[PDB]
Amino acid sequence: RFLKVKNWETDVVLTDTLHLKSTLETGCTEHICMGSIMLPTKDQLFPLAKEFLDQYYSSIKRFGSKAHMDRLEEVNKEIESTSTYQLKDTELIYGAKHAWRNASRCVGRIQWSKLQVFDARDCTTAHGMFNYICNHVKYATNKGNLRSAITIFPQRTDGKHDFRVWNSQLIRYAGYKQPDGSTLGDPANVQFTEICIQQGWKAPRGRFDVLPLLLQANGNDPELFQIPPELVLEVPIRHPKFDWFKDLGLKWYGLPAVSNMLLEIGGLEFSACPFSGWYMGTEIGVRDYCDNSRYNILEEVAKKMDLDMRKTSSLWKDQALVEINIAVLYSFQSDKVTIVDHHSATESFIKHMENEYRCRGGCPADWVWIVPPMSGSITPVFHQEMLNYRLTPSFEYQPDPWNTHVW
Amino acid sequence: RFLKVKNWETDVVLTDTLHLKSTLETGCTEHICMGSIMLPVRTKDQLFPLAKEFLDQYYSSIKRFGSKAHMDRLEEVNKEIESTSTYQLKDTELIYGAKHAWRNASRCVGRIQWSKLQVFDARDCTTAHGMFNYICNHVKYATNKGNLRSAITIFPQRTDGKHDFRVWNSQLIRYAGYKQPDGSTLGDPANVQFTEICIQQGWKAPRGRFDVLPLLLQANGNDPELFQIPPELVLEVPIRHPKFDWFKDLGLKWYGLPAVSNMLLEIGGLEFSACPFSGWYMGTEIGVRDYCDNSRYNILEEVAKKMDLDMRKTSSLWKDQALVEINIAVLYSFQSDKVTIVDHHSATESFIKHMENEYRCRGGCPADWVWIVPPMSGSITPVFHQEMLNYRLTPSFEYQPDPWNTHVWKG
Ligand code: HEM
Ligand code: HEM
Ligand SMILES: Cc1cc(N)nc(CCc2cc(CCCN)cc(CCc3cc(C)cc(N)n3)c2)c1
Ligand SMILES: Cc1cc(N)nc(CCc2cc(CCCN)cc(CCc3cc(C)cc(N)n3)c2)c1
Ligand SMILES: [Cl-]
Ligand SMILES: [Cl-]
Ligand SMILES: [Cl-]
Ligand SMILES: [Cl-]
Ligand SMILES: [Zn+2]
Ligand SMILES: [Zn+2]
Ligand SMILES: [Zn+2]
Repeated sequence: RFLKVKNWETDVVLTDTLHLKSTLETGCTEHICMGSIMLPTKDQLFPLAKEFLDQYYSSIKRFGSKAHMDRLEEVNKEIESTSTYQLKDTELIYGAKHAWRNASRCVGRIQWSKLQVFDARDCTTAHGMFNYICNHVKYATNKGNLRSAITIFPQRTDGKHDFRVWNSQLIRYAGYKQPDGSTLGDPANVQFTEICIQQGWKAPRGRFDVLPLLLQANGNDPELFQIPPELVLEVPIRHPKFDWFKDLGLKWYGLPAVSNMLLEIGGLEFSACPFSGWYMGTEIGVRDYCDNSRYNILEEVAKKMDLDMRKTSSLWKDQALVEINIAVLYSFQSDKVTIVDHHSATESFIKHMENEYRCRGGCPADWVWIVPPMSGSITPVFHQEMLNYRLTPSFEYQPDPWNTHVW
Repeated sequence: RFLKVKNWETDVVLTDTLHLKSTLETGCTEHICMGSIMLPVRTKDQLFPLAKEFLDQYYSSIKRFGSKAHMDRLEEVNKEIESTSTYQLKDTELIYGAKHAWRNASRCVGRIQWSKLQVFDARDCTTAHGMFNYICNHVKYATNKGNLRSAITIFPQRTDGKHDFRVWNSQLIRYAGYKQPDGSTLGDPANVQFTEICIQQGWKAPRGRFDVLPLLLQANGNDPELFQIPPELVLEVPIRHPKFDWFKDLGLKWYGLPAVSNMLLEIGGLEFSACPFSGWYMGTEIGVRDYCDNSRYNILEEVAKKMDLDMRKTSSLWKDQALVEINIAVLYSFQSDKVTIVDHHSATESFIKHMENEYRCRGGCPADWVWIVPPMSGSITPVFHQEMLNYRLTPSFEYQPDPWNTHVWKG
C-alpha cells in the first residue's frame, strides 16, 4: 500500500506506489509464496478497455478531455454493437511498448520505448504471416546491428479463428531422438520437430537445423514455411585463447525472438505477436549450452581444458562455464552481432529501475529471472530487493496450440 | 489441497500437502509477491493453542498421539499457563523443537543434516558470565579441531520481554570493521556499527584487518557485558590457492565456524531470544559473499590485477574469472587444513535429495529459492531448475531487531 525496497549493497531505499494499479493475480497468498513457480464477454471487456484508454490518455496528457471522452464513447458503442473493438495505431504502439515496460521477468527493459511495432492486423493467410515474419527478422537482424521489434497479427475474435505461430521462437534448432537413445540437436525442441515432420517437413537430421515456421491463420490448420537461409544470421563459436574451442563445432543464431506468447492490450488478445531483441550472453553460454536438458557441453569443454574432474570441489564446472561464456561473447563481438554481457545488462536494469521508481513510482521485477544464471551476487541486481506484480498491457503465456487445435 | 512443483531439468513432479500446516505469514498477497524482500509479550489466550499444536506435533512424532502421557502433558502445560502465564519445555521437547526449527528453515540449503544437531540446554543460565562460559563450550565442541559438528545453545526464554537474554553479536565469530577518517574501511565493513558499540563498551581494538570481535552478552534484561573468546578456541584458515603462489600474499584468512547468534527460536509459543547455532561453511559464503561483495572485503579487483586479466571491459568476464579462482582458493585451504567445508555443487545435490525425501516422508519441504540457489554458477547447480514452495512452519527461527535499538539501559 506504500512499499519500500532496499538495496543491500548500497543501502538505497526506494518507495513503490505503482503496485496499487496492480490488476492480474500473482499466484502467491498470505500463506504461501509461489515466487519460483514458472507458471503459477461484453461485460468484461468495457472495464478492461476503459482502464487501458484512461492510461493512454493520461500518458499523452489529455485525461478527462473531450477527445478522451469521445474515444471512450466510441469504443463503448463499438463493443455493444460488435462485441469487440479496434485499437487505433497510436493505442497499439503504446500498448505493445507498455507490455514490454511491464514485463517483470525482463532485464532488458531500459530499451522499452525504442520498440519498432509492425502492424500486421491486415494479415489474412499463413502466407501473409510468413511474409510479415521474414520482414521482421530482416529488419531486426539489420546485418548484426540488432533492433527491437514486434509484429502484431489480428486479435482473437470468437476463439475459433486464432492466429498463432506454433514455434516458441522464430529461430530455433531441431531435436531428434536417436535409435541410440540420445538426442541429436536441441533437446528442448523434440516434440515440435516431430509435429513438423508429421506435417511434412523434410528434416536434414543435423545438430543445428533451423526449424521451419508453422503458421496458423484465422483458426485454420497450420502451414509450413522455411525462413530464407540468408535471413538467419548465425555465429560460429570460438574462444580468444583456446584454439581447440572451434573444433566443438558450436554455433548459435543472433536473433532471439519469442513467438508463442499472447499480448493483451485493453482487454483484447493478440495471440500471435512475435517479438525480438538481442541476447544477453549467459542466455546462450549458460542456458542453451550448459543446461543438462539442452546442449549439455560442460563435460566436453572441461575435458578439453584438462581440469581435475575427479571431485566437484576443484570447481571444474565453474571454470568451464566461465570459458564457454567468454567464447560466446567474444564470437558475437568479433562478428559484430549485438550482444550484452550480464554485468552490463544488470547495471543498465538498475539504472532503468531507478528511473521507473522516480518517474512512474515503481518497476515490477521478478528477482528469480532478473538475476543472471551465473555469478549472481557480483551483479548489482542480486542485492536489489524487488516487488513482483502484474500490470496491463502484458505478455502472457498461453497453451501450446497442438493441445488446443481441432484439426 | 495438493500443490505440484516441477523440476525443469528432469521433469520430476512432486506434490506438497505439508503447506496445509502453514501458520505464520509470507509478506505476499494475491497482488504482490515479496519473495525477494529480505525481512518479512504473549498472552495466555494466544499461548495455549500454540502450546497445544506443538505438543500434538511432538506426540505424533513419537507415536504417542492421544496417549495418557500426551493428555497429561496437555493438562499439565494448560494449568501452568493459567497459573504462571507461561510454561517450561521438557528436555526432549526442547531437542525436538530445536531440530524442527532447522528442518523448517526454508532459506537453509544445509538441512539434510537437520536430525544431527547437538542441543545444549542453557536454560539454567542466569548471568552474562554464565552465557560466556556456555558459548565457549559451544565453540570448542562445535569446532572439534576442524571436524565441525552442528550445535545450538538455548538460553532462557522470554518472560515479560523486560528480562531477555540476548547475544548482541550477529555471529559468535566475526571480524571487526573500522571506518577511517578518509572514508575507507579497515576489516569487515559489515561489522562497523557493532565494532563501534564494543569500543564504546570498553574494548581495546587492535585495529587490524582480521580482529575477532568480543562477545557482547545480555542476561536477564541487564546491560550487556564484554568477553573475549579465548584465542586458542578460534579456529582460523589462512587462504592460499593451489596453483597461484601470490594468492597467500593477499593476507587472507577466515574462521572455520559459522555461528548465527542473533535469531529467535520459537517453540510451542515460547520465545528463545538467545539461541546461537552453528554448522559449517559452504565455500561460496566466504569466497563469493564475504570476499567479493562490494560492501564487504571486496577483493575482486586486486585478485584480477594479480591474474592480469583484461579489466578494461566487463565483457572479458574478468570478474567471473577472479570469482572462480577465489572460491577454488577457499575450498582448497579448508581441505588442506582438515576443516569441514562443502562446495555448492555438493551442497545443492544433497539438498535436492533431502527435499525429495521430505516430500515422500513429510508431504513437503518449504524452501526459499532466492536463498537456496548459490550466489555463483546458479544454473549448473540442480536447485536452479527446481520449483519450490515457500511457507512458514513452527518451530522456527525468526528475525528480531538488533538489541541496541530496543534495549532500555540500566546504566
Ligand atoms: C533489448 C534486448 C533484450 C534483452 C537483452 C532482453 C533480456 C531478457 C532476458 C535475459 C530474459 C530472461 C531469459 C533468461 O532467464 O535468461 C528476458 C525475458 C523476457 N523478455 Fe526481454 N530482453 C530484450 C528484449 C525484449 C523485447 C523487445 C520484449 C518484448 C517486446 C521482451 C519481453 C520479455 C518477456 C515477456 C520475457 C519473459 C518471457 C517468459 O516469461 O518466459 N524482451 N528478456
Ligand atoms: C551444517 C552445516 C550447514 C550449512 C552448509 C548450512 C548452509 C546455509 C547457507 C548457505 C545459508 C544461506 C546463507 C547465505 O549464503 O546467505 C543458510 C541459512 C540459514 N541456515 Fe543453514 N547451514 C548449515 C547448518 C545450519 C544449522 C545447524 C542451523 C540451525 C540449527 C541453520 C539454519 C539456517 C537459518 C535459520 C538460515 C537463514 C539465516 C537468515 O535468514 O538470515 N543452518 N545455511
Ligand atoms: C525478446 C527476448 C530477448 C532476449 N535477449 N531474451 C529473451 C528470452 C526469452 C526466453 C525464452 C526461453 C525459451 C526456453 C529455453 N531457451 C527461455 C527463457 C528463460 C527460461 C528460464 C527457465 C527457468 C526455469 C528459470 C529462468 N530464470 N529462466 C527466456 C527474449
Ligand atoms: C548455521 C549456519 C551455517 C552456515 N553454513 N551458514 C549460515 C548462514 C549465515 C548468514 C550470515 C549472514 C551475515 C552476513 C554474512 N557474513 C547473512 C546471511 C544471509 C545473506 C544473504 C543476503 C542477501 C541480501 C541475499 C541472500 N540470498 N543471502 C546468512 C548459518
Ligand atoms: Cl534462447
Ligand atoms: Cl532455464
Ligand atoms: Cl559468513
Ligand atoms: Cl549477501
Ligand atoms: Zn536453464
Ligand atoms: Zn510470493
Ligand atoms: Zn552478498
